[PDB]
Amino acid sequence: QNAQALNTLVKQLSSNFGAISSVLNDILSRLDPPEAEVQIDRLINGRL
Amino acid sequence: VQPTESIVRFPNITNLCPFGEVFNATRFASVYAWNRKRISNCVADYSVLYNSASFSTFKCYGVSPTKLNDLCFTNVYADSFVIRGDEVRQIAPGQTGKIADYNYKLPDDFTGCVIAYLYRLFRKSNLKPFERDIQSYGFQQPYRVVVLSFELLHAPATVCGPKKSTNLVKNKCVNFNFNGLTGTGVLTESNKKFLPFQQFGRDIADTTDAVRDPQTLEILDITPCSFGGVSVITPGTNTSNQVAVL
Amino acid sequence: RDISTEIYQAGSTPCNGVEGFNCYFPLQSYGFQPTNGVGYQPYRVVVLS
Amino acid sequence: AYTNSFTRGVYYPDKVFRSSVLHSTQDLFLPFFSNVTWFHAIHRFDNPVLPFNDGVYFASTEKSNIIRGWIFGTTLDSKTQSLLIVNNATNVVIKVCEFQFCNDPFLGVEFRVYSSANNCTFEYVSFKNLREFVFKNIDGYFKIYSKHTPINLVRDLPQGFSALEPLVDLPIGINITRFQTLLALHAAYYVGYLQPRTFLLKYNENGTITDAVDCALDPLSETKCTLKSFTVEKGIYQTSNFR
Ligand SMILES: *[C@@H]1O[C@H](CO)[C@@H](O[C@@H]2O[C@H](CO)[C@@H](O)[C@H](O)[C@H]2NC(C)=O)[C@H](O)[C@H]1NC(C)=O
Ligand SMILES: *[C@@H]1O[C@H](CO)[C@@H](O)[C@H](O)[C@H]1NC(C)=O
Ligand SMILES: *[C@@H]1O[C@H](CO)[C@@H](O)[C@H](O)[C@H]1NC(C)=O
Ligand SMILES: *[C@@H]1O[C@H](CO)[C@@H](O)[C@H](O)[C@H]1NC(C)=O
Ligand SMILES: *[C@@H]1O[C@H](CO)[C@@H](O)[C@H](O)[C@H]1NC(C)=O
Ligand SMILES: *[C@@H]1O[C@H](CO)[C@@H](O)[C@H](O)[C@H]1NC(C)=O
Ligand SMILES: *[C@@H]1O[C@H](CO)[C@@H](O)[C@H](O)[C@H]1NC(C)=O
Repeated sequence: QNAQALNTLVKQLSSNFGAISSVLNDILSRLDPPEAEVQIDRLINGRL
Repeated sequence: VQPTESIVRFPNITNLCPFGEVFNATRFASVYAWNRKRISNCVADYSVLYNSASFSTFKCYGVSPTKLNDLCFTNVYADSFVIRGDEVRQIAPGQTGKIADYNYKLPDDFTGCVIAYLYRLFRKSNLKPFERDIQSYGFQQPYRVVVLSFELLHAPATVCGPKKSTNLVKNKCVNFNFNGLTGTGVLTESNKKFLPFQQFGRDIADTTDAVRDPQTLEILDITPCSFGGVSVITPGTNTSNQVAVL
Repeated sequence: RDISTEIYQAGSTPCNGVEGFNCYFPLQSYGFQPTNGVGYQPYRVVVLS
Repeated sequence: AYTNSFTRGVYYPDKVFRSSVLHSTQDLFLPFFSNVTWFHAIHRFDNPVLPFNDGVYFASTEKSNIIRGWIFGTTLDSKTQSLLIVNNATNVVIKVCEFQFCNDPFLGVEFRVYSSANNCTFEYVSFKNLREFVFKNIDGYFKIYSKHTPINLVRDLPQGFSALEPLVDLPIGINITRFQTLLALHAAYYVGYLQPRTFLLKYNENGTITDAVDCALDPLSETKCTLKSFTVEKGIYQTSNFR
């Protein structure tokens, strides 16, 4: 059970939660701040 | 542990597109019979043309010569024709006159760089952008001008500017960006064996584990830099002020 | 707010205070005329912070 | 005129090395045990233009190398650029051109495949045996996989497992709807179609795909996919869904 829970928590990092990308660097490079900060906010909420 | 040095490595920027076929050739066609040159399947290195000496003008429209090395486009056209010095302004978005409305009309929304001969004096309709609908002018000065029209479509793009696939590149103990791979960690020579078409390795957690050197096709293990919490050991302050950390 | 008129250099060859290849004077004079289009007409803009 | 696929149609879906693991992926693959139409193009000739859909599986067995290539395009007319793959005895001919094909293309061994061309964009030059290929065009990229292995049965595809390896990821950007095989004449092959299905892939210590499981064949396969294992113990399990 402990290993299953840890694996689920680790695998949750790859989701998009509705954002453009699951990598912060791609969001930073592909967009300007006034929307990159919104996408990062979405990702932050999901991981919290 | 913070990264020490960032030796980010990318292979040689090869091959080189034949810019010299137009920018550096010996023959330029007439303005009313201009030749459009199609550029594809090559690395468009604009530094050589931007830094080339003996250029009368170097005019960019919506682009930057230092930036064009980092733009990838599907199709790029190299318009080459002979024009005189006084009418060199006719190759411009929205400019009017004999040459633009009769010989070579540049789009009012043109994007690219213009770097620098028969007069048509009678027309029935103004020429469209990049239109060639075919009075003799005697050169008793001529200016060889090349127009770089950058067109991007939904097709895959073939002319960017940077290295393509297969060149020389190195690796060190770095922070450790190579090619499309990023992130910090220490690199160690690996005994793993990749298939010839395999470039990455991944753990059960879908995390990057090993990477193959693009030049000398060897595989390196990726071990991340150390980290951990810090704790402070102390008796009561009413006994001493000494501490020990772990 | 920067108030300077140094000849900009886009190349590696120093300008030495003159325009030329890769050398530009940063400022361009506004061509304000009564014959200009609406989008090129001068506009008095006030910013309050 | 019908043979069944068995365990054919597995290709490496990426270029990542994974060792001694089990991985689940969702991509276009040839369905298991879905029967494959066996064509005899010429024996009375039928060498028609077949739709491409979302991808096409292809395989054949020949020693004289009668099939020399394939033709791809939307209208198969010079009005729009089309792709032409020709395999010479010396090299490979790949074209992307506004190409005016004929009503019966063939490699006269004359060139009556076409009559003219208007534009040209891309040009590239580089027993009892079965050569197996997978063709797909996604996001304007033409992708081809290959694998060669001997056989002992002619009329039907022998059973077995061996994954196909990536060959070319060509960035052209052509609209595609139909295709037709190109042959040299002075004819036995197969046509399979790809569907979006989920599969389990087994990797050995060398990173070689050695087994697979289709997740929609039967309830046992569903249980195997759910449990992420090739072995299922006694009990009851839930692949729950509804109709
Ligand atoms: C898969 O990995 C195994 C590792 O044990 C390979 O077995 C050895 O392979 C090497 C060459 O790669 C041979 O020199 C050894 O003799 C093999 N071991 C034994 C006990 O014979 C195996 O060859 C690998 N298979 C593939 C297809 O790469
Ligand atoms: C290629 O890279 C090597 C680095 O070893 C360098 O010496 C050489 O000048 C480079 N050549 C080109 C054309 O980039
Ligand atoms: C390109 O320019 C160089 C001078 O740097 C010259 O030697 C060469 O002949 C030119 N190439 C062509 C094709 O004109
Ligand atoms: C420490 O000792 C002093 C007197 O010796 C006392 O006033 C203080 O409250 C003590 N504090 C603690 C944390 O024990
Ligand atoms: C399998 O065979 C049936 C008839 O036996 C046919 O209707 C079906 O289309 C075949 N499946 C294919 C060709 O994928
Ligand atoms: C290619 O097609 C274009 C139309 O998009 C046409 O203008 C051009 O002349 C063609 N190239 C030829 C015929 O060589
Ligand atoms: C052509 O391809 C594009 C995208 O690849 C698609 O949107 C369009 O519907 C296609 N048109 C035809 C006629 O196939």
